[PDB]
Amino acid sequence: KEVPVVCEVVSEAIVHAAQKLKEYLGFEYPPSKLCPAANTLNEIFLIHFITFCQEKGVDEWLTTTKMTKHQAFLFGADWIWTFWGSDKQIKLQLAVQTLQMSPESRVEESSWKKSRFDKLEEFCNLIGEDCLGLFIIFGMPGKPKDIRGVVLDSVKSQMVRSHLPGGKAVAQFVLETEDCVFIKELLRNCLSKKDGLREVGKVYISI
Amino acid sequence: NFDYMFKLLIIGNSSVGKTSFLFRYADDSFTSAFVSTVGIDFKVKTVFKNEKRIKLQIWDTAGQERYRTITTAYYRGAMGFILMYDITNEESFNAVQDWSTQIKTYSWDNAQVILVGNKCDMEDERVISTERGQHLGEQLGFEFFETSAKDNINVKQTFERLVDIICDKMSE
Ligand SMILES: Nc1nc2c(ncn2[C@@H]2O[C@H](COP(=O)(O)OP(=O)(O)NP(=O)(O)O)[C@@H](O)[C@H]2O)c(=O)[nH]1
Ligand SMILES: [Mg+2]
Repeated sequence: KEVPVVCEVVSEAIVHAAQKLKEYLGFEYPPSKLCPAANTLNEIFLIHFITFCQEKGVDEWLTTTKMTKHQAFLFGADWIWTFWGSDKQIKLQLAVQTLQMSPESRVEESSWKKSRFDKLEEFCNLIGEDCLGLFIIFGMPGKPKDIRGVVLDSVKSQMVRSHLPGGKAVAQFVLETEDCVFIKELLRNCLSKKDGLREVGKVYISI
Repeated sequence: NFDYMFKLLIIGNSSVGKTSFLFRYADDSFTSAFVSTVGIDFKVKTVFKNEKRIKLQIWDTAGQERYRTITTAYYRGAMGFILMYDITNEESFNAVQDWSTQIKTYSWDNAQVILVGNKCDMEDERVISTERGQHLGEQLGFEFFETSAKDNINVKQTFERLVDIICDKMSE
């Protein structure tokens, strides 16, 4: 059971990709355009992550699936990390949505005016108990190069008492929460046995 | 600038060729690199029948059982189904009855269905005969095609027959 090796490698890959991404965060060119595209940031992060994992030889236990445009719209997720056990079964899926904090076009009129937060919630509900929603925030007000993480269930616990819509509630969570947990410990807790779902509590994920 | 919009879903076991089938119909191309579909996806394509402009919203579903709940959640509003098995895979053909009951369960209102046995280019690896497939189609009341997404055999025919029988219904 090689849980520790993949846990360590994936957490270090996340940290490494975040470090590589920090170079591009905060770029603003007033004479033309004041932001890199969200897809561009996602792709830079994913490229560095995937290359790190490939060099560490964990491709048999982790698969990264980048959502298409249609899939990102429908699911509210920008990518998905699938963890495989030695029995070649899926142990855990992380559906990841990225935010900044400083659309469909091929669909006729339906009830798809739902927010990204709620679509991610519905996606994780439909996949099942071993699928976790995760938000990664690229940049904070006053800290453009700060990268932070939040588990969906923690945001749910916060909105129980705070009564805000999901999207704003994530921002208020990363702005009001000072307790944190490092990505490595989270990764361990969700893989040895699927516990992190209703476990993380009132912390953010420090990258 | 369309007269009708038809929602079609491609369903069936993993590896039977569903994504390849859609890719061939919509982009006139084929790839041997098997990449399993996560959840569901869709493409769109415009066709013309009797001067009518029809937008097809073709949904490609995931065959793995882990994605059953999500895929069945997208059956709602379906006007057409392509139920795919792989003529070289006995398991995929045995599962056809279950797929049919799922269509009837999550799409109670009458949606037209085409039964498709894919990979007919693989004659040396055939385990399901053509007559077995058409007899199953007759049993379930479905039209039947044998197809190859790789060699582009009966792909356009499948989709156009689906459009035909959807247009024959609703004409009352
Ligand atoms: N010989 C042959 N191979 C085919 C044909 N269609 C697909 N394949 C091959 O079969 C494999 C699976 O194709 P794919 O379209 O991904 O099947 P799928 O139904 O979408 N799988 P999933 O449900 O997991 O998403 C690929 O290696 C593909 O090249 C065909 O008509 N002939
Ligand atoms: Mg597929």
